[PDB]
Amino acid sequence: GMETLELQGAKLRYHQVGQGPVLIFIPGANGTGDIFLPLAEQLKDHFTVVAVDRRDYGESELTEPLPDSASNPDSDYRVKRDAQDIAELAKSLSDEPVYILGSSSGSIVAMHVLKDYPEVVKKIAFHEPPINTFLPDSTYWKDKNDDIVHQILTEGLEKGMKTFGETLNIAPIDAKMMSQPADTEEGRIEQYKRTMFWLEFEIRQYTHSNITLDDFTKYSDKITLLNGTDSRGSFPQDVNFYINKETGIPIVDIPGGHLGYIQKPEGFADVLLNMWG
Amino acid sequence: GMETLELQGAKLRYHQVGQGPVLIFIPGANGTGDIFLPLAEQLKDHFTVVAVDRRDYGESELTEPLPDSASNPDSDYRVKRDAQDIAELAKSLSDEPVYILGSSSGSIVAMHVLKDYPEVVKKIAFHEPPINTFLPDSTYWKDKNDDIVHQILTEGLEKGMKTFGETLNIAPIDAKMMSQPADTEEGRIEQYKRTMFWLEFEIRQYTHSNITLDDFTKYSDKITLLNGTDSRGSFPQDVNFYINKETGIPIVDIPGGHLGYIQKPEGFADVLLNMWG
Ligand SMILES: [Mg+2]
Ligand SMILES: [Mg+2]
Ligand SMILES: [Mg+2]
Ligand SMILES: [Mg+2]
Ligand SMILES: [Mg+2]
Ligand SMILES: [Mg+2]
Repeated sequence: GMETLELQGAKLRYHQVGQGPVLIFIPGANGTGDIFLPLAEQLKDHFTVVAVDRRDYGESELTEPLPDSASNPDSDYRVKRDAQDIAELAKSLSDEPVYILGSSSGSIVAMHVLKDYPEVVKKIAFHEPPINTFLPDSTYWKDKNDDIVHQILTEGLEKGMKTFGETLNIAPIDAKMMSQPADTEEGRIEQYKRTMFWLEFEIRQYTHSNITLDDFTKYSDKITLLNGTDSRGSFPQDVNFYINKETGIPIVDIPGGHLGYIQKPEGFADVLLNMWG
Repeated sequence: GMETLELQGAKLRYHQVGQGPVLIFIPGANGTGDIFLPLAEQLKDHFTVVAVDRRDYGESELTEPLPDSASNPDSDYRVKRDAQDIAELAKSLSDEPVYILGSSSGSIVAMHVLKDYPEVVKKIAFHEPPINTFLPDSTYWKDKNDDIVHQILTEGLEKGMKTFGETLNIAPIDAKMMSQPADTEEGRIEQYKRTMFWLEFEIRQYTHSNITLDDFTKYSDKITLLNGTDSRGSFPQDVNFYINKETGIPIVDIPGGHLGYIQKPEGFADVLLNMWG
């Protein structure tokens, strides 16, 4: 139902109503053009209104993953790519310069359209821009932005991962290993990504997944439960004790803690070789 | 040097060392099989050890996006797909059923391998599983996991944004609107994901991007700055006041606040028509 312009790295989706000169609306934080549609109706008798879903939002779709560096707070990839999207969009819709309005971060995209593709711009409006780079007090506002993101993404994550470990009674040596930062900045950003992904897409879905005790009894001859010798008292050992209680499936104790296969790989292997090998 | 198995929706990468019967190791929250390589070193004379990067982690890569519903906490797409990955890997490497060990969430994957693809399992070991579904106190453990994830992915965001709105003196009209929850659970999930994306990938990058007052003055004839009439005292209006003081570029007042285009679309359109119609 939405129009599409295929660009390098994305299919850009946009609403288009009206007749007349082109007027491109660039959204802020919500990312999507639908917030402009009530406005577009008031205007459709005077402009061909184009309301964009920026490529990372809404119905637009990336055709390749974001570059890993986009996570850096001084990355310029996305803002420049958004501006180039609007310029390519204007060129595809019009042989003349067009009207552009951006709001909030969308007004920042519009600033970059004017800077890098002024030939597509007839008139432009910046609705309540939050850019701080050229301000006398730029550093104050930049630091506030940096600190709020740090608070939410990193502080919120470290405090909740500590809460997980205490909720499950994880042994210190396990807690430490599992929350240990990566020795490189690229490793640390990956480690953040991978943890957020686990929190959002794995922990809840897997720990309440569809497994019953009957699934264990049907194949009890195949199964060994393993409890670490250095992780006693933790919730995962209680899960195994329950399985054992209800099914008779054996528990074999194995060196190390929750991470004993890396903590004590010699001792872990010996148990497995005796079990199976 | 990693091996590859091309499956539906992903290229599954794994380490393969040793010789004899296949023994697949399924990692937990770290997602990657390198954590088993010291253990593999100790096992490689008795087993062909296979240590998997689950498809969402490490050197594995998706070739199709995840389903939108994977974010839902009762989704079971990912655990079932992980389990299917292990099963196809076993059939690719061995004509005999194989040995399997998983730890932590990897042990839950192993559980679904036994449930759905028992034919590929010779023997299987569940090292310290944190699954709670079949426990007599499942509700306690399930609701604790749900609370902690919610805290991080949504509430730490909600609290940080309120302090951020006070720092920028965002008008109550706009704060209420920007933080109004969606009328659907899945709609609220998408809201939070969108805001978390903006937080990580947009606010810092865009607000400290490379725009100077010189970029404006080159084209002062094209530009209108817009301030809402219901968002007085907010930081984005201070940015427009600075640009106007330094360059003379006009500010035009327009109905509504920071989201004035959806708050008062008729009055917003009236001003834009005065400007460009
Ligand atoms: Mg190309
Ligand atoms: Mg909530
Ligand atoms: Mg920069
Ligand atoms: Mg002020
Ligand atoms: Mg008029
Ligand atoms: Mg005019």
